Amino acid sequence: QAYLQESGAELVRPGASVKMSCKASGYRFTSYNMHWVKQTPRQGLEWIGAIYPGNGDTSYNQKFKGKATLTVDKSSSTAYMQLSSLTSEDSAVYFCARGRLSLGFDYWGQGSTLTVSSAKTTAPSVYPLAPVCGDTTGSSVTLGCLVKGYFPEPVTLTWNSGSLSSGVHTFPAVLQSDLYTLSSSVTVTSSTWPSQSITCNVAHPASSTKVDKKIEPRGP
Amino acid sequence: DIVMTQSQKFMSTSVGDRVSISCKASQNVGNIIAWYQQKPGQSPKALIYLASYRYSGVPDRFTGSGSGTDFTLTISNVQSEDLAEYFCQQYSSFPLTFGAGTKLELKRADAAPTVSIFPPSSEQLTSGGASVVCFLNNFYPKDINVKWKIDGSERQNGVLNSWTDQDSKDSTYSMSSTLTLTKDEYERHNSYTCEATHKTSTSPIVKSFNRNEC
Repeated sequence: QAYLQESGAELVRPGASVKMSCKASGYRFTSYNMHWVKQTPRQGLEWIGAIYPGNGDTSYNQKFKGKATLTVDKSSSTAYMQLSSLTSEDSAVYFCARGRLSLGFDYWGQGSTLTVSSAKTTAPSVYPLAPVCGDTTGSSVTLGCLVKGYFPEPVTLTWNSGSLSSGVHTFPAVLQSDLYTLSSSVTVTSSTWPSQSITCNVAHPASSTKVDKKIEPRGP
Repeated sequence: DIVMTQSQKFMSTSVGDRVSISCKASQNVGNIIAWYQQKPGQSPKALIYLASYRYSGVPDRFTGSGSGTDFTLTISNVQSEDLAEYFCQQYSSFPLTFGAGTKLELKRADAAPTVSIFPPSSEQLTSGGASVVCFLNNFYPKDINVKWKIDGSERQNGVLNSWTDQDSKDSTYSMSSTLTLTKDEYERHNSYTCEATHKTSTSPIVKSFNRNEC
């Protein structure tokens, strides 16, 4: 019955400040401490601090002192966390969780994703990846698609309008100088390409763009 | 601060087998430790508390043990649904700290990577750039190393890598490596090579090409 509904994703520029919320329901809000946790690939899960809704008393991890500020609104059974002087290092997923003195963090919020960037919304450049000299060895050939320089995530990618689903690998986007870059691989029989056309279809909702890029065999 | 150490970032297993994940606290915390399970894109889920008690609803195949500094989360009759990451946490004293996590992945027979290399496209060159791409597909185990060489010399600046998670169909892994240079930089050299070293072979898998030569 206990539930923790967190606010949606946040996308801001460095130096800004954000106030995330965690709405508690299904239990007596003032009876348990509310904890906040940061999660990043490089730093794993880090405890930020805790607050006792009963009187607002707070405890902080020295690492986040001055960065996060915990507060609550008793009447609305809501917990809040403000993060200030934001930098790219604050980009992560932040969870609220109900603390039990002896039972640990029994219930967690779904998490709120925070992205702090100097970048602006930008459609990607879609480049074809055709094997060198259009060669191949076995009975298969691998082609690719390079989706470079877009912001923010995500992009949707299919091969031949999705008709080619097997033999496809789309790699996780990687950040680079404020923008994202992603690539996708597709393997077909050599009797399929270049005999038939293979096209990469790429959409970037945030910029309302949709692009199709045909993979052409080429010579020097 | 109390440091929680999960020596194993990854552990291989198979459906039906039993696995034990280790976690050690830098100081005595008695039985005040919990274990959480997390699947990609989701929040952690409480599994074990006070070192050995299961939360309500948790499967009986999950058991915890240990007291003091050394702890263990053991999963018996591992199920596909159990494939995820597990973190230990001490909630004895502030600051509360977590372990770095241990990922559970499916065991399978070793597989050599299929390597493909691609030159920068005419489209990108026109925009003053040049990315050389290398795909290392469907290999196992996950550990692999790639090196870029330009005219025989290894190159490290300008390289960006991306790894997929274990494939749900063949339990293999794939990787993409991209070397990005300026157009002028790219046209200053002739030989480009992608080299991968994997457990499956004592010698590197090499894929090369010479600019403007077929």
